[PDB]
Amino acid sequence: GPVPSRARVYTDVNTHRPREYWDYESHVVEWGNQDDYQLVRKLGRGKYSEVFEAINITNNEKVVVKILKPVKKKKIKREIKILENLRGGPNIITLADIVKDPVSRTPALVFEHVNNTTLTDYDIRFYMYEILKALDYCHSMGIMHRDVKPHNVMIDHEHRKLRLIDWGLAEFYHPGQEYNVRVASRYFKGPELLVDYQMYDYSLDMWSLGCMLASMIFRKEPFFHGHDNYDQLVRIAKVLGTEDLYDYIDKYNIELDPRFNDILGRHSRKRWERFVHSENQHLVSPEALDFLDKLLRYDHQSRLTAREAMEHPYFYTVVKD
Ligand SMILES: O=S(=O)(NCCCCNCc1ccc(-c2ccccc2)c(Cl)c1)c1cccc2cnccc12
Repeated sequence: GPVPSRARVYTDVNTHRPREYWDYESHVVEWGNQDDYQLVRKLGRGKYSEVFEAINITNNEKVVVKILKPVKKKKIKREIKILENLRGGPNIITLADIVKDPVSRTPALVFEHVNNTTLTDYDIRFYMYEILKALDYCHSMGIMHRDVKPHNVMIDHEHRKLRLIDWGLAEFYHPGQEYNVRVASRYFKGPELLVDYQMYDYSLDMWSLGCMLASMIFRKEPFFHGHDNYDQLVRIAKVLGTEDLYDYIDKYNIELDPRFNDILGRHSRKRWERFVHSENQHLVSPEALDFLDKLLRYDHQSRLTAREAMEHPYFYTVVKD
């Protein structure tokens, strides 16, 4: 069957931690009282959560309350544990409290308040660097986000702040573990997910990040538009080319679902110049394209790490200032 894989970095960080750190099923959640919060207004609905601005009436602080839709208790424990483990890290959303409604018994996460919110080449580089700080941090702490995408990035330009949010899909990396491929939004799914390669790692997040970068510098949202998980990889293959795809499939001895043999065909690797146009050219640089090229690889092992990405020339100006 498939050839195994291990993270190039942060491989064993969880093995070296106490079990309690990663064994979130055993975490006991103490719920506070929702009636210490009064909801003010709805901020937006998500797949498994609806978010409100609220007030803590004990001390009149503005906070954000994320009411969880029905999801298995294991997954609520997982998100809480991850948020607690990451709390205080660079650009990580800060979990303030965990509450349950006294009637409905529906659980809610309470966060620190941030505003949600014409982008300059510099701005994109800056905010991408800020995302990379959060990803390097969470990866270094043994956690994959698994859902990096614009909806999960809060940006307050006034204060030039960035928070990575919605850790509901995040999971701990353990070398050798086979994960669920049925995660992430379609447009941001890595090739590993699409070919059903389960022994994936932090590198998934780097693909998703590359997808984001492509969408912004090229003004094409989504960049890889798909009509079905199958067609999603077809769209990727039409850009990255089929030679490298089949090389990856061979290397890991991956078996490609029937619904893929007569749909991928044969495609050249397309040069990034083909996406550049007069109304995005101000966002596109040799540096940007070199960086993007080094994120968007089929082979998860060959993608830049977060820390490597931060050292790329695209970010030299940001690092300076
Ligand atoms: O409504 S909400 O549920 N979510 C909405 C957030 C929308 C963020 N997307 C905008 C965005 C961010 C970054 C980029 C970017 C920048 C530079 C380079 C590349 C991409 C762009 Cl172009 C766009 C929510 C709201 C408030 C607090 C919450 C607190 N906790 C949970 C949810 C929360």
